[PDB]
Amino acid sequence: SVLEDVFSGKTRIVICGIGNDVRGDDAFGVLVAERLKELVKTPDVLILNCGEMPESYVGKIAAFKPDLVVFVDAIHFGGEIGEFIIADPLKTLGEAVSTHGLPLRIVASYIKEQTGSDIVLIGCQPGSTGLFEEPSELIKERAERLAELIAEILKN
Repeated sequence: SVLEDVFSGKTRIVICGIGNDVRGDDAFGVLVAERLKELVKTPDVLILNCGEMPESYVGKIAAFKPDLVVFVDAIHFGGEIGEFIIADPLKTLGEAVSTHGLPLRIVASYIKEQTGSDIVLIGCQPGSTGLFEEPSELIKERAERLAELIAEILKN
């Protein structure tokens, strides 16, 4: 799978879940991170719940000496709800996108400069991001599915 390719050759891995667990389908990334914490025990892998502030974890990420850093987030990319995307968060997208807060590109560029790590973003298309909403059943299922796919790669 393309996922497997992402992880291939990479020994030390940091997986960073981004999201908000009370903002409907925006819970996606934190759901993934929390589920991975239950499924992955190896000393070569660090799982972080970054909430909405991955920039606050750059120190700890760099100190882990990663080969690969994987950000996991709900991403609006015009897909069907629940659809996955694998993207390069270092890439400059231009004016067609506007950036909420500190863009992930800046975070990822700093981490890669500091460590030499590859960086990847795995996104899932959300369908509803209302404040004080539970995630949809579909997004919960997609988070559980991605955590399983990643754990089966990592255990392996």
